[PDB]
Amino acid sequence: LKQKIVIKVAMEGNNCRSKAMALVASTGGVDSVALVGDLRDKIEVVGYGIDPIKLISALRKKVGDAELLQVSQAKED
Amino acid sequence: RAIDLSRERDPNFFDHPGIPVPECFWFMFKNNVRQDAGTCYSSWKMDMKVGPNWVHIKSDDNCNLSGDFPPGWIVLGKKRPGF
Repeated sequence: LKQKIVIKVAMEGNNCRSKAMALVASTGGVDSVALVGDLRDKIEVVGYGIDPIKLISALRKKVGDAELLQVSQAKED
Repeated sequence: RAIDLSRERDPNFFDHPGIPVPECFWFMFKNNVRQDAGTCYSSWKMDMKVGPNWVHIKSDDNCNLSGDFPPGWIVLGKKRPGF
């Protein structure tokens, strides 16, 4: 199935959010990316065979401290 | 105070274009204080970090959620409008 991955990223303002989202959208196998959550501090990534540990690594180095918060599969009936 | 889901504002969510639209909203609480909220599928399951512990959260066909939540924490579901 497609996976949905949610990552909390320390992101100072709307431009840092822009940059984390740009970095993820450029990642191998990302179908779609969105900024979500009550504090607009979570990146939600959808795709096939995304490497979540590679993605966390990239964010931690280039953007801010990152925590994996959800991994789920897209339901297809 | 019983968590009052009727008085919870919608989550800040995004219906991703390449996957089915998820039928449920979820709301995560610590000591009955809202921490965050989002969307999830009905009749399904997801792994979510709930405070100090990963939890395998199951949803029934009416978006009722169940899991082994750490003390003080819960995740509650509601059907989205039209579902």
